[PDB]
Amino acid sequence: LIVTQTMKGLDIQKVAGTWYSLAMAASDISLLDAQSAPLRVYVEELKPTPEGDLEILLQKWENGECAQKKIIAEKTKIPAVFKIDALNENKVLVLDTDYKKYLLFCMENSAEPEQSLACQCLVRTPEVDDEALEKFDKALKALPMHIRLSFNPTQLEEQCHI
Ligand SMILES: CCCCCCCCCCCCC(=O)O
Repeated sequence: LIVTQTMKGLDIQKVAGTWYSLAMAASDISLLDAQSAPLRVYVEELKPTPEGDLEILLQKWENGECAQKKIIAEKTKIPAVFKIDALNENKVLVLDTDYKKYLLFCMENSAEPEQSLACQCLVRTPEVDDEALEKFDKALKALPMHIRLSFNPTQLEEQCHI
């Protein structure tokens, strides 16, 4: 348990649709440094299921090309927290959203012990939302982040933010 900011009263159905990964930050440089870095992922679309699971469409750079991926984040007993099925358990936490402009989320490694953490500022449009980025930075000020990336509008409209 490293992230202790969650969205109270989250309605997961309302996060459906298009998003842009405006900014990303990680606990370890190596998680985001290279274009093929493991957590360098660009969100395309969130697709909540009727049962309240979260299907994620995203792009990731793999083997000299921008590849599409579909991920399922299963719900928990906590509305703001989901689990991605992988070799080691990976929790997704929604920190904060207004549904209509921005959503802040982190994903963390369950046990390391120190553990890895990547967070993103998502926005609905290919625009630099300074207010959303302020909420992102304020949310991260406590967290032990060592790399931060942000994208311009031109980049946001390209596959893998080229
Ligand atoms: C509420 C928004 C949640 C978005 C979560 C995105 C999770 C991405 C997980 C990375 C997996 C890496 C891979 O496909 O190789």
